[PDB]
Amino acid sequence: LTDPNRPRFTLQELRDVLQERNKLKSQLLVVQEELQC
Amino acid sequence: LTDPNRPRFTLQELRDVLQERNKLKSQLLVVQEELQC
Amino acid sequence: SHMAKTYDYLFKLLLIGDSGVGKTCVLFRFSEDAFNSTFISTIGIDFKIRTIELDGKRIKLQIWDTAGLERFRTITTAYYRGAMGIMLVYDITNEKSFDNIRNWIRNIEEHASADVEKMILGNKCDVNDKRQVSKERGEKLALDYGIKFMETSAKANINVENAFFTLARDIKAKMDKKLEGN
Amino acid sequence: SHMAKTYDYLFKLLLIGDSGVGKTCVLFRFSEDAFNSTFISTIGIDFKIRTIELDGKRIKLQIWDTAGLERFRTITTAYYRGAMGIMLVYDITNEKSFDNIRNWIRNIEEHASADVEKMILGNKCDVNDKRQVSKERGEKLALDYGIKFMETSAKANINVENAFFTLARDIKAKMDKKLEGN
Ligand SMILES: Nc1nc2c(ncn2[C@@H]2O[C@H](COP(=O)(O)OP(=O)(O)OP(=O)(O)O)[C@@H](O)[C@H]2O)c(=O)[nH]1
Ligand SMILES: Nc1nc2c(ncn2[C@@H]2O[C@H](COP(=O)(O)OP(=O)(O)OP(=O)(O)O)[C@@H](O)[C@H]2O)c(=O)[nH]1
Ligand SMILES: [Mg+2]
Ligand SMILES: [Mg+2]
Repeated sequence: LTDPNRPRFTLQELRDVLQERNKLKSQLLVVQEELQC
Repeated sequence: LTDPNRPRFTLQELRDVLQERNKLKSQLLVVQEELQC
Repeated sequence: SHMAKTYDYLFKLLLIGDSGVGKTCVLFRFSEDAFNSTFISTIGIDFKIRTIELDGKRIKLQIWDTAGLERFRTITTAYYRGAMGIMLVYDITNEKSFDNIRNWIRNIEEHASADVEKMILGNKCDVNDKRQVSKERGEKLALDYGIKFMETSAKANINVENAFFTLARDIKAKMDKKLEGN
Repeated sequence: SHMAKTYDYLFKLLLIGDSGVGKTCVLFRFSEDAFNSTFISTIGIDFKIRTIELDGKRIKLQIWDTAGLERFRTITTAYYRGAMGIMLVYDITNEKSFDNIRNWIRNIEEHASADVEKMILGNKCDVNDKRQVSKERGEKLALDYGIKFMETSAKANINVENAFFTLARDIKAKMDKKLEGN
């Protein structure tokens, strides 16, 4: 249990951060497109 | 092992997605501030 | 923010198939025109966006790239219901990844819309010396399922453009005949 | 992108202490002026940004909010080296979260800059009926360590503004005397 590949975090934990990562990337691409000024 | 709180993902897996989440949020706040036009 | 959109269509696409067949590399070739040889397996799901033109209309492609590894199955499942086209990717140098296509098909049948557009990609078709899946056999599989097939290479950049435009064109054509007939 | 910056200083702050003491809620009160009663424990780390004015200069505050739970310790560790000020937060209704402050202090001493600015927050100071840690005892702890202390409430909005500005003002004052003396 000194092993780097020990499973440690839950489905809920990873899926939450992923969903936020998607939401942020989506919002960033929108405000980047909003720059044709 | 039908348990929702079973540990499943590695440190590497979670920390990678978190670091990307931070990078995206950071970039989004920058391009949002870039909008004083 | 409710602002005027800069596309006329929005196509939600999904890449599925075993870990390591090259789903991410195929998408990064389509969206950045680059190829990295180092393996960075996909943690759960990611996406890329590209807007293309078809029949003079702006087609936004929101392309969802799933993890092939078993531990991400519940995570990737959530992304089937909304897809409009799906790339089923195998690795021509790996027979298992091709045998598993018919499991991926059953997965679609369980989770996606009944009428989703499907295509088979036999990827890494630049590695002739290690080929395990003949081109003829990929063709008969896809014929057995009445869906289109092609051999791709993200590295040599073979059929990547053609795969997405073809799938995009087939979604659009079926959608237009639905919209017109309503 | 190399563009002119809109701040004169950049202060990297860190909130640490046990899970559930209210670190996130204190930051969301500082950065959004809101309070949600439902518990959403922090997965690893998050951050918020607020720019304040001190002595007529623009101070960007990049405030890193760590998870208190043990399984995130390696993840939160990476964020100690860069911090310039650190909020050590306990819960006035929970004696353990206050006993654990001296472990959090030893954690700082192991991982942060030798001269990092530290402050103690006794949070939830709006829940008098459940208080376990007298105000006098939080004060003597912080006096024992020669650092500033205050009782905060993210819910009743008590001392949240004052905590960050004070820490910001103390970082700035020490930095200015360094920059001037160089
Ligand atoms: N020679 C060659 N190698 C490829 C090609 N496509 C992918 N690869 C290599 O195969 C490995 C796997 O490719 P990925 O795109 O990361 O695989 P994947 O399907 O996204 O895998 P998961 O995210 O784990 O499901 C990588 O090291 C690639 O460099 C290709 O067309 N030709
Ligand atoms: N009454 C009262 N409740 C508070 C206060 N601050 C936080 N809470 C409640 O306490 C619970 C824990 O607060 P969080 O801010 O999520 O705790 P945390 O320190 O960030 O916990 P971790 O992210 O797990 O380390 C939440 O349900 C809050 O609503 C406060 O000042 N007063
Ligand atoms: Mg991948
Ligand atoms: Mg928190």
